[PDB]
Amino acid sequence: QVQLQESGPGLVAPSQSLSITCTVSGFSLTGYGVNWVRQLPGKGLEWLGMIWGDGNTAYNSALKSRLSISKDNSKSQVFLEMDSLHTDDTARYYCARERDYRLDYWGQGTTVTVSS
Amino acid sequence: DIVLTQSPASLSASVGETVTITCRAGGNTHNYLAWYQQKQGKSPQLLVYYTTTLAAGVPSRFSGSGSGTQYSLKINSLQPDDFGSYYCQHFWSTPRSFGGGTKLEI
Repeated sequence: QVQLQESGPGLVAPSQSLSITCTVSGFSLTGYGVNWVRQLPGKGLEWLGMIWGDGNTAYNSALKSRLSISKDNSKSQVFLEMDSLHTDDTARYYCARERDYRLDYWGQGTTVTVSS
Repeated sequence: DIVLTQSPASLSASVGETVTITCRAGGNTHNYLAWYQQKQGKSPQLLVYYTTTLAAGVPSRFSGSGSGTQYSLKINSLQPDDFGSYYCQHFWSTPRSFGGGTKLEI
């Protein structure tokens, strides 16, 4: 059964750091890619980055210097970390499995509100 | 970095009507283009990949076409279940990006 479940901090103050966890079930992280996508309130999807099965990573050009993606194959967890939060970082964050040019399974997302 | 633009941004339609939504790329995507549907409070769902292939269990009323920088999603005789937002995404090299979305309302 493939399952992706994101857990995040909920509200966080601006300038802090954020860490989101994508826990995956039913498949192996060495075999698939994991992409991170966010959805700003009332707007569309924004591609953040991904980590391939081999550990290589890629990131959105605009946010690259504030993002890090990593994973623990033994814990079956993918992490997203973002520095120097802005209030406009408020959004729903999603992890999605990639296979053969498609994001076939998605988590339900975690909402992050940047506020103080 | 290829930007994708969708049109129209919004569309009102009635059940049974037939619609077409467009995704334009600022650069050649070489057919590595997918479509997703997202209903309110739910995560996006894959519909079509590599321009024309339907994902599993996607109804035959959906069809994609395109090449180069222009792609389209046609929905034949809309069903109540089809209202929602529609997004295109490319897979040409990295980074990847999504178009702005099209909102289909009843």
